[PDB]
Amino acid sequence: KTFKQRRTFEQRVEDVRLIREQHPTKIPVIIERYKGEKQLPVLDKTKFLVPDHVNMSELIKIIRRRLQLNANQAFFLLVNGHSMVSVSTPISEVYESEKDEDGFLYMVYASQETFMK
Amino acid sequence: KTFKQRRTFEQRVEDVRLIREQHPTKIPVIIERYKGEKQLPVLDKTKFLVPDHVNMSELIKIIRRRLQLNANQAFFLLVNGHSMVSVSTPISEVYESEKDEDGFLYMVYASQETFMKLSV
Repeated sequence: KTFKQRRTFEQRVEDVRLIREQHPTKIPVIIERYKGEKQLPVLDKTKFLVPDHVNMSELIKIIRRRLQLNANQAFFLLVNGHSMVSVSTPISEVYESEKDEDGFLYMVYASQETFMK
Repeated sequence: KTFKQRRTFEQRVEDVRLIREQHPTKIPVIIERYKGEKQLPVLDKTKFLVPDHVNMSELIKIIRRRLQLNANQAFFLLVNGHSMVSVSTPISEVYESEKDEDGFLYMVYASQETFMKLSV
Protein backbone atom coordinates (compact mmCIF):
# COMPACT_ATOMS: atom_id res chain seq x y z
CA LYS A 1 0.00 0.00 0.00
CA THR A 2 1.51 3.31 -1.11
CA PHE A 3 1.61 6.46 1.00
CA LYS A 4 -1.14 8.07 -1.13
CA GLN A 5 -3.27 4.93 -0.69
CA ARG A 6 -2.81 5.03 3.11
CA ARG A 7 -3.55 8.72 3.73
CA THR A 8 -6.07 10.98 2.06
CA PHE A 9 -5.07 14.21 0.30
CA GLU A 10 -6.33 16.41 3.13
CA GLN A 11 -4.50 14.23 5.67
CA ARG A 12 -1.30 14.59 3.66
CA VAL A 13 -1.73 18.37 3.46
CA GLU A 14 -2.25 18.42 7.23
CA ASP A 15 0.92 16.32 7.64
CA VAL A 16 2.92 18.84 5.64
CA ARG A 17 1.54 21.73 7.72
CA LEU A 18 2.49 20.05 11.01
CA ILE A 19 5.94 19.23 9.64
CA ARG A 20 6.40 22.85 8.58
CA GLU A 21 5.40 24.11 12.03
CA GLN A 22 7.74 21.72 13.87
CA HIS A 23 10.61 21.38 11.31
CA PRO A 24 10.54 24.57 9.20
CA THR A 25 14.02 23.94 7.75
CA LYS A 26 13.26 20.45 6.48
CA ILE A 27 12.01 19.32 3.07
CA PRO A 28 9.25 16.71 3.55
CA VAL A 29 10.14 13.86 1.18
CA ILE A 30 8.15 10.67 0.57
CA ILE A 31 10.48 7.83 -0.51
CA GLU A 32 8.99 4.55 -1.73
CA ARG A 33 10.17 1.41 -3.49
CA TYR A 34 9.41 1.13 -7.20
CA LYS A 35 6.51 -1.25 -7.83
CA GLY A 36 7.74 -4.74 -8.73
CA GLU A 37 11.27 -4.09 -7.42
CA LYS A 38 12.53 -7.23 -5.65
CA GLN A 39 16.28 -6.80 -5.28
CA LEU A 40 16.13 -3.80 -2.97
CA PRO A 41 14.23 -3.97 0.33
CA VAL A 42 11.32 -1.91 1.52
CA LEU A 43 12.23 0.70 4.12
CA ASP A 44 10.83 0.82 7.63
CA LYS A 45 9.77 4.45 7.15
CA THR A 46 8.38 6.45 4.25
CA LYS A 47 8.69 10.11 5.32
CA PHE A 48 12.15 11.69 5.32
CA LEU A 49 12.70 15.20 6.69
CA VAL A 50 15.65 16.44 4.64
CA PRO A 51 17.71 19.54 5.59
CA ASP A 52 16.81 22.20 3.07
CA HIS A 53 20.40 23.30 2.30
CA VAL A 54 21.76 19.95 1.02
CA ASN A 55 21.71 18.74 -2.59
CA MET A 56 20.45 15.49 -4.12
CA SER A 57 23.81 13.79 -3.50
CA GLU A 58 23.17 13.99 0.24
CA LEU A 59 19.68 12.52 -0.07
CA ILE A 60 21.10 9.63 -2.11
CA LYS A 61 23.61 8.93 0.67
CA ILE A 62 20.83 8.96 3.29
CA ILE A 63 18.82 6.41 1.28
CA ARG A 64 21.84 4.22 0.48
CA ARG A 65 22.60 3.85 4.19
CA ARG A 66 18.99 3.32 5.32
CA LEU A 67 18.66 0.63 2.63
CA GLN A 68 21.98 -0.73 3.95
CA LEU A 69 23.04 -1.17 0.35
CA ASN A 70 26.19 -3.10 -0.47
CA ALA A 71 29.06 -1.02 -1.87
CA ASN A 72 28.68 -2.33 -5.44
CA GLN A 73 24.87 -2.01 -5.57
CA ALA A 74 23.71 0.61 -8.08
CA PHE A 75 20.23 2.10 -7.98
CA PHE A 76 18.08 4.89 -9.38
CA LEU A 77 16.17 7.60 -7.53
CA LEU A 78 13.32 8.99 -9.65
CA VAL A 79 11.45 12.12 -8.60
CA ASN A 80 7.68 11.62 -8.87
CA GLY A 81 8.46 8.10 -10.09
CA HIS A 82 9.94 9.26 -13.39
CA SER A 83 12.53 12.09 -13.27
CA MET A 84 16.31 11.70 -13.00
CA VAL A 85 17.86 14.80 -11.41
CA SER A 86 21.53 15.78 -11.28
CA VAL A 87 23.11 14.89 -7.93
CA SER A 88 24.40 18.44 -7.52
CA THR A 89 20.91 19.98 -7.61
CA PRO A 90 19.97 21.57 -4.26
CA ILE A 91 17.05 19.72 -2.73
CA SER A 92 15.26 23.03 -2.18
CA GLU A 93 15.28 23.55 -5.97
CA VAL A 94 13.88 20.07 -6.66
CA TYR A 95 11.23 20.71 -4.00
CA GLU A 96 9.93 24.02 -5.39
CA SER A 97 9.97 22.61 -8.92
CA GLU A 98 8.55 19.12 -8.40
CA LYS A 99 6.59 19.05 -5.12
CA ASP A 100 3.17 17.42 -5.16
CA GLU A 101 -0.07 19.35 -4.82
CA ASP A 102 -0.17 17.99 -1.24
CA GLY A 103 3.20 19.56 -0.40
CA PHE A 104 5.33 16.42 -0.19
CA LEU A 105 8.17 15.71 -2.60
CA TYR A 106 7.76 12.13 -3.87
CA MET A 107 10.56 9.81 -4.99
CA VAL A 108 10.88 6.12 -5.85
CA TYR A 109 13.97 3.92 -5.83
CA ALA A 110 14.83 0.96 -8.03
CA SER A 111 17.87 -1.17 -8.75
CA GLN A 112 19.82 -1.12 -12.00
CA GLU A 113 18.81 -4.75 -12.56
CA THR A 114 15.10 -3.93 -12.45
CA PHE A 115 15.55 -1.44 -15.29
CA MET A 116 17.54 -4.06 -17.26
CA LYS A 117 14.06 -5.08 -18.38
CA LYS B 1 23.96 20.62 -33.06
CA THR B 2 20.57 19.34 -31.92
CA PHE B 3 17.21 20.01 -33.54
CA LYS B 4 16.96 23.13 -31.34
CA GLN B 5 20.51 24.15 -32.31
CA ARG B 6 19.50 24.18 -35.99
CA ARG B 7 16.10 25.94 -35.90
CA THR B 8 14.93 29.08 -34.12
CA PHE B 9 12.08 29.09 -31.61
CA GLU B 10 9.75 30.81 -34.08
CA GLN B 11 10.61 28.23 -36.75
CA ARG B 12 9.70 25.44 -34.30
CA VAL B 13 6.37 26.91 -33.13
CA GLU B 14 5.38 27.24 -36.80
CA ASP B 15 6.39 23.64 -37.54
CA VAL B 16 4.14 22.40 -34.74
CA ARG B 17 1.28 24.55 -36.04
CA LEU B 18 1.58 23.04 -39.53
CA ILE B 19 1.78 19.54 -38.06
CA ARG B 20 -1.37 20.13 -36.03
CA GLU B 21 -3.04 21.50 -39.17
CA GLN B 22 -1.80 18.86 -41.59
CA HIS B 23 -1.51 15.74 -39.36
CA PRO B 24 -4.26 16.12 -36.75
CA THR B 25 -4.09 12.50 -35.57
CA LYS B 26 -0.33 12.56 -34.92
CA ILE B 27 1.87 13.63 -31.99
CA PRO B 28 5.00 15.57 -33.12
CA VAL B 29 8.00 13.93 -31.43
CA ILE B 30 11.69 14.80 -31.78
CA ILE B 31 13.88 11.76 -31.07
CA GLU B 32 17.65 12.17 -30.86
CA ARG B 33 20.65 10.19 -29.65
CA TYR B 34 21.77 10.83 -26.06
CA LYS B 35 24.63 13.33 -25.86
CA GLY B 36 27.94 11.45 -25.84
CA GLU B 37 26.43 8.05 -26.69
CA LYS B 38 29.07 5.63 -28.00
CA GLN B 39 27.17 2.34 -28.39
CA LEU B 40 24.23 3.35 -30.60
CA PRO B 41 24.31 4.99 -34.05
CA VAL B 42 22.60 8.21 -35.14
CA LEU B 43 19.46 7.75 -37.20
CA ASP B 44 18.81 9.84 -40.26
CA LYS B 45 15.25 10.44 -39.03
CA THR B 46 14.72 12.66 -35.97
CA LYS B 47 11.17 14.06 -36.38
CA PHE B 48 8.52 11.36 -35.80
CA LEU B 49 4.78 11.89 -36.30
CA VAL B 50 3.43 9.34 -33.83
CA PRO B 51 -0.22 8.17 -33.94
CA ASP B 52 -1.93 9.76 -30.95
CA HIS B 53 -3.50 6.47 -29.75
CA VAL B 54 -0.38 4.34 -29.19
CA ASN B 55 1.46 3.87 -25.91
CA MET B 56 5.14 4.38 -25.19
CA SER B 57 5.97 0.68 -25.64
CA GLU B 58 4.98 0.96 -29.31
CA LEU B 59 7.15 4.03 -29.86
CA ILE B 60 9.99 2.13 -28.18
CA LYS B 61 9.47 -0.77 -30.57
CA ILE B 62 9.54 1.61 -33.57
CA ILE B 63 12.94 3.05 -32.64
CA ARG B 64 14.36 -0.34 -31.63
CA ARG B 65 13.45 -1.61 -35.11
CA ARG B 66 15.10 1.36 -36.83
CA LEU B 67 18.22 0.70 -34.74
CA GLN B 68 18.08 -3.00 -35.78
CA LEU B 69 18.32 -4.12 -32.17
CA ASN B 70 17.63 -7.72 -31.20
CA ALA B 71 15.18 -8.69 -28.45
CA ASN B 72 18.05 -9.35 -26.02
CA GLN B 73 19.58 -5.84 -26.32
CA ALA B 74 18.76 -3.06 -23.85
CA PHE B 75 17.44 0.28 -25.10
CA PHE B 76 16.25 3.35 -23.20
CA LEU B 77 14.07 6.28 -24.30
CA LEU B 78 14.28 9.30 -21.97
CA VAL B 79 11.72 12.09 -22.23
CA ASN B 80 13.45 15.50 -22.24
CA GLY B 81 16.66 13.56 -21.65
CA HIS B 82 15.82 12.62 -18.05
CA SER B 83 12.33 11.10 -17.61
CA MET B 84 11.50 7.39 -17.64
CA VAL B 85 7.81 6.84 -18.31
CA SER B 86 5.72 3.70 -18.01
CA VAL B 87 5.66 1.59 -21.18
CA SER B 88 1.87 1.44 -20.82
CA THR B 89 1.40 5.22 -20.83
CA PRO B 90 -0.42 6.63 -23.88
CA ILE B 91 1.81 9.00 -25.80
CA SER B 92 -0.98 11.59 -25.81
CA GLU B 93 -0.72 11.69 -22.01
CA VAL B 94 3.08 11.93 -22.29
CA TYR B 95 2.61 14.82 -24.71
CA GLU B 96 0.26 16.85 -22.54
CA SER B 97 2.39 16.32 -19.44
CA GLU B 98 5.90 16.70 -20.89
CA LYS B 99 5.75 18.73 -24.12
CA ASP B 100 8.21 21.53 -24.73
CA GLU B 101 7.21 25.21 -24.77
CA ASP B 102 7.52 25.08 -28.57
CA GLY B 103 4.94 22.26 -28.77
CA PHE B 104 7.33 19.43 -29.66
CA LEU B 105 7.85 16.42 -27.40
CA TYR B 106 11.59 15.79 -27.07
CA MET B 107 13.19 12.44 -26.30
CA VAL B 108 16.66 10.93 -26.42
CA TYR B 109 17.66 7.30 -26.77
CA ALA B 110 20.51 5.72 -24.84
CA SER B 111 22.30 2.41 -24.59
CA GLN B 112 22.72 0.17 -21.56
CA GLU B 113 26.21 1.61 -20.92
CA THR B 114 24.92 5.20 -21.03
CA PHE B 115 21.91 4.42 -18.84
CA MET B 116 24.13 2.66 -16.28
CA LYS B 117 26.35 5.75 -16.18
CA LEU B 118 23.25 7.46 -14.69
CA SER B 119 22.74 5.24 -11.63
CA VAL B 120 23.63 6.61 -8.16
